Amino acid sequence: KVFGRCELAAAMKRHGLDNYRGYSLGNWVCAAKFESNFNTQATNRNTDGSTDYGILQINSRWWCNDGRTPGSRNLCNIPCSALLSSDITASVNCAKKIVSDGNGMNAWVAWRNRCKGTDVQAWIRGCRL
Ligand SMILES: CC(=O)N[C@@H]1[C@@H](O)[C@H](O[C@@H]2O[C@H](CO)[C@@H](O)[C@H](O)[C@H]2NC(C)=O)[C@@H](CO)O[C@H]1O
Repeated sequence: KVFGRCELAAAMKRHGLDNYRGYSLGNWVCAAKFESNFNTQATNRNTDGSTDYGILQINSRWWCNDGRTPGSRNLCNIPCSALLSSDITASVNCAKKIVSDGNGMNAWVAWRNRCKGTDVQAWIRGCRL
């Protein structure tokens, strides 16, 4: 799918990410443009061999079951193909769980560099919320 700026991320507040679990709603929208550039089907493999899945860019090494990751935990317990589709209705349980780990975005790579220390209200600015 192809989402516009104000139309891909108005659903995070619908999923309870608004100020969810120590991270405020404003710190969220910026990174998604930095992981898959507002596109749900952009997936990539990694030189760790663990293939990533979705605009979330999650890999089967630690987080899910793609059948090609042995010694993989899949503590998330769902098909990695379970998030690339148009509907993402449940897709947020692991984004949420991936934070209770006590690390937060410590797993997210781009935000820590591209969105960390940035002007975030600018990313969520002008839209209605
Ligand atoms: C923009 C983009 O797709 N970035 C990729 C990152 O998502 C990804 O980062 C992390 O890789 C680590 C393993 O090498 C894991 O901690 C983790 O699964 C993954 N991001 C998470 C889950 O937060 C790397 C590695 O595939 O590729 C970047 O390009």
